[PDB]
Amino acid sequence: GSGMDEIVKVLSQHDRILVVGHIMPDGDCVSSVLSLTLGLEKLGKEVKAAVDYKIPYVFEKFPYIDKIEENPNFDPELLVVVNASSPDRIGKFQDLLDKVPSVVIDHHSTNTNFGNWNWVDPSFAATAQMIFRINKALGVEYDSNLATLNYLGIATNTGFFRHSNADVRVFEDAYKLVKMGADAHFVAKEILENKRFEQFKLFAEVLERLQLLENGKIAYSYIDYDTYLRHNCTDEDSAGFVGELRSIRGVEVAVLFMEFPRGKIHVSMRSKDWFNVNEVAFELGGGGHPRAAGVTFEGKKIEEVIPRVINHLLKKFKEGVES
Ligand SMILES: [Cl-]
Ligand SMILES: [Cl-]
Repeated sequence: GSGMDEIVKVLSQHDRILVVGHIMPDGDCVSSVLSLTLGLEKLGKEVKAAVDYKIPYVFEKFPYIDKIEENPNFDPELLVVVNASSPDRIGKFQDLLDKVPSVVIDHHSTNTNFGNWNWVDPSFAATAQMIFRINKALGVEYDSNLATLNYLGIATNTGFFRHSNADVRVFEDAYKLVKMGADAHFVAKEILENKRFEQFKLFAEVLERLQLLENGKIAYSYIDYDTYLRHNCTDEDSAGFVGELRSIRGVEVAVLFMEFPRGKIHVSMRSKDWFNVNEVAFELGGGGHPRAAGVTFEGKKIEEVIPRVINHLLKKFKEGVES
């Protein structure tokens, strides 16, 4: 599809821009939305930012977080959708795709290329890294606030420099941003040192349901909808739980099944050394990365999804072991 140079040209040609992120926004969504919005505003453009979803509490102290609106009153010339793989992921703003020329910028290999112009590069760990390069190509100069906001998505999507994607390019980008004043400690404190007591109790439920398979190489658990309700939690509160299960010594693949809301089952998969969970996810209707992937089902009992997913995982695991 289009490369960065074409996207930079299109952005340079329009001065009234609506930047839209996806529902259930994460660090890379917030980082990409705000870094692009503020970068474009430094070029003098009139820019609003929007997400059709509540912003998670861990973002509440971030500079300019209030710039992300739920109901922008705005007549944009250009819609720029960041970090969203498909039109359904941007909620009510998908209606604008029929009316406003659109740019898509994303790192997800599952992106449906739904914009008029699309720059999709799955070699980046974070869409925020693509925004960083676009801002530089446009001539934007960062201050510490913009550096912090752009650092956020690189940090969150690499697990704060822990996952397999924490490579030279990630460390180069992070060093550049920290040199420009990015507050790495602030970002870690707000994202990671903000636990609710209810989250400890919710993870205790996960451990109570934990099952090991294949001589300890596979671990899985689940959170049904009533269990979220019992602890005054949503699927916001189980973020990172599946990584805790992968962190068990000897576990190669961890899987967590999450029902929220009723009958919506999200399956999060993580692997350690060799098992390609993106292949298992894709075969089930989802996708992702070799070490972290997922799939989402609508209209199914958690009791039906769990054994079907575990069955396919076990068959793929046995096939993988046989060299
Ligand atoms: Cl990775
Ligand atoms: Cl995780």
